[PDB]
Amino acid sequence: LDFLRDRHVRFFQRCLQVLPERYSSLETSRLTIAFFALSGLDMLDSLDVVNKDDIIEWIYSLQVLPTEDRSNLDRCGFRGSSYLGIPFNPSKNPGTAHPYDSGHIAMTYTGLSCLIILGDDLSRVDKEACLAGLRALQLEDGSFCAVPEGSENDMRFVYCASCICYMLNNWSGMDMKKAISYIRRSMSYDNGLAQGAGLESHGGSTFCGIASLCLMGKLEEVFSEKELNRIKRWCIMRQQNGYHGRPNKPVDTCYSFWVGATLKLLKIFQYTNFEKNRNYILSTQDRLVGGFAKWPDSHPDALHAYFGICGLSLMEESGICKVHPALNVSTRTSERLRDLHQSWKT
Amino acid sequence: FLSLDSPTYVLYRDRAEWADIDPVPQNDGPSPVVQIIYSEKFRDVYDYFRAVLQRDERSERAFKLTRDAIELNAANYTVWHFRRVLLRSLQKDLQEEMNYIIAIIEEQPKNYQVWHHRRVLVEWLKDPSQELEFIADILNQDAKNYHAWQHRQWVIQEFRLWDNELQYVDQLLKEDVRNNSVWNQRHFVISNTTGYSDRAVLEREVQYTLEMIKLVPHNESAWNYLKGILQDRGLSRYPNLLNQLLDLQPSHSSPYLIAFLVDIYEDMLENQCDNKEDILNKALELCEILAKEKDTIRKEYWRYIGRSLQSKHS
Ligand SMILES: N#Cc1ccc(Cn2cncc2CN2CCN(c3cccc(Cl)c3)C(=O)C2)cc1
Ligand SMILES: [Zn+2]
Repeated sequence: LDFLRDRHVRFFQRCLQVLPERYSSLETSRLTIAFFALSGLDMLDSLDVVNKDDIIEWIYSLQVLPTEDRSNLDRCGFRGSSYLGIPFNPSKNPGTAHPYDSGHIAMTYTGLSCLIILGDDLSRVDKEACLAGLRALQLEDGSFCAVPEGSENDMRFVYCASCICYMLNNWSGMDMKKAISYIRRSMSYDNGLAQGAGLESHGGSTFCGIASLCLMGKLEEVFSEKELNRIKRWCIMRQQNGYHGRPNKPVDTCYSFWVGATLKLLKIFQYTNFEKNRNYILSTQDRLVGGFAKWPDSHPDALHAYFGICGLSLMEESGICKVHPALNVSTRTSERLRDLHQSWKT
Repeated sequence: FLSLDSPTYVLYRDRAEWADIDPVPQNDGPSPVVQIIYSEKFRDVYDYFRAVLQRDERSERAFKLTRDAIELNAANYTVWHFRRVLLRSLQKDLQEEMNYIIAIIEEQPKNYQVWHHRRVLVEWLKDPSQELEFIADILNQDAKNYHAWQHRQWVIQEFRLWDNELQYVDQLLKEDVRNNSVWNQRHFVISNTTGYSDRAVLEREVQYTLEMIKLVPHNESAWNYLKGILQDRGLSRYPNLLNQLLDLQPSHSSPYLIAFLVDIYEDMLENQCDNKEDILNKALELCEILAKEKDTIRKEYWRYIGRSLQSKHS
């Protein structure tokens, strides 16, 4: 029907407030929920309804800073929350040593991302420590893990690594040649990109691969024109009305961004059917509580609310800022990031 | 031991065996963001979990505490890591842990942490004997579970268990020829065993796919496989294919077939074929058929492809 803008603003506001225990599984990734909410409000031009200062302090309390003896550099970055019980410290004093305290790549990414959205200048971010932490996460095959203690490794984290290097405007955080190699090896026989070599190509991993290359400014250099044409074909074939993540799977609102953003980066989103996509996204809108679900008449969540809005943004919805398809923040935010980078180079 | 919903469950703060430990609370500071409220029981388990973690206590009681922490929140990766540290320190029976994780995964098949945990265990035991059957069970409740297929490919590759996968793939394609995950598996098996350079294999596969396409002509997965195993060899290098497809157009038509033809014609133009201007027109005619009536949702795309062909071959 129509875009329930006000309701979504309230939805995101509630996400930043207090949640029922039924959401406990989000504990270690509260920072990404904050990101969906803040970046979502930013996208709707309503960051004024939140106290940017309080939130900035909270985010900084999540940074894993190097200890006095700097013997934990390989573990720096940001935590998803304070579940470890480390005493509140908004990146003021040094780092309180702890056997199992370290950053999580997706949190370092959404964390830095949130700081920029809120207006902070990243002066309290130990840039070198984060980059050291990032380097430690990369594997021999070029992909990344999420934490130094070990985890699964795939395209999702390659994207996080790329975003971090881009935001800190320093690529010493990764061995770019090896990352590119990983991205190439993930291309499937059907031409989409998978999470890793041999796996089923997917809309999410294709976005991560393509966006990473664009952030590195090496899209053209890595894939030939023929290859890019094949990838474009695979991506545009994902539209049914809304978009699905892989052949023969039902559509899900978030793919309007995962795939749509990829198509935008490949410069052919303009050739997709806007109306059917918009109609589908809006049909997953929760008219009562706000936010978007993956399917109509389904429960909404922060992730699908944010990506649904970004999907709408791709077609320039009346009332929604333009989204930077590769960085996943508002263009307004990417512009502010540009200034920040300029100001540092002095 | 003592279940979280047992009538006789006792908070850790009331257990004698935990008297010496001072619980460590979580503090989100002055103004918390995205704060989750916890029940007494929940906060109690984690207040002691933090205590044990902070002191890196490699004890048996800590090991049992992780079982409760996991029941409360299986997505906490730190808990799983610590449990692995304890499994080693206490030299626990890993065969028993396999039973544990096997049950956990069945209840939460989409959780990244539980699949990672199982993979570490299998690496430790160097025993993949249970894997293929376990995965087949999970795939039985969700034949497209990305985590299951990923784990299956890892096991097969790591312990070279290729012997029966192609047969497993054939079985699943009969159950649902539209499962894109299975078609991917098929290419995974073949390209990692015989490869496709063996003309006898390529022929067997192309023939197999055409048979599947005839059964269900509107199936992107089957068409993607067919084009996938031939595109790098050169679609135009297979004259009988072009005609066999043109013979399907009458009845077994679909946008996938039309698209395939356009791609064949494009390969021809790319290799300075005979009747360049005639071929180009055959392609353009199809692009417009796709845009105007066969794949209308991609109307603007196909027309864009058309314009691309003209400006490149004229
Ligand atoms: N990529 C991808 C992907 C994987 C699975 C899905 C399936 N899916 C559909 N609706 C929700 C989901 C689950 N996703 C959200 C994206 N994501 C992610 C993406 C990028 C970075 C990071 Cl840290 C995390 C995940 O780990 C899990 C969708 C997209
Ligand atoms: Zn989704």
